[PDB]
Amino acid sequence: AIVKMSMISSKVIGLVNPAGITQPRRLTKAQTGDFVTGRPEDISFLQLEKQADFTVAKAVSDAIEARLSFA
Amino acid sequence: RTGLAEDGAKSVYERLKNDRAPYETRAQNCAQYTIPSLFPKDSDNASTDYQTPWQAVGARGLNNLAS
Repeated sequence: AIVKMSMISSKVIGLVNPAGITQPRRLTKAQTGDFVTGRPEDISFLQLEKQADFTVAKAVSDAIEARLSFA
Repeated sequence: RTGLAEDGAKSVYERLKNDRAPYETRAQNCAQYTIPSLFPKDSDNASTDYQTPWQAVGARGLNNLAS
């Protein structure tokens, strides 16, 4: 489960709000610098917010690993 | 033979097995919560999987005490 969560997090997707004015075409067709019209809040990236579950899974896996290790 | 033996070994063993039942049940429970394979049930035989305990401390303590 943890490895699959990491693999899911690896994928990067640029979520652009249609209600905004930033258009990804001019972002893509631009070199370093190259002032482009837009707003930073328009562009956002989806993230795996499953964090607390990660903590509990890590805790339980660590406990199991410890008991097995000394066994 | 007579004197505690007239009936025979089999009959007395069968009679006394009924008084051994509570100890067997308690031993089976203790084995189940510790390493279950140590004290299998009479019905239990090959092809039976011993679900390992969740706590995994009774087995550790049993091994430590025995050693």
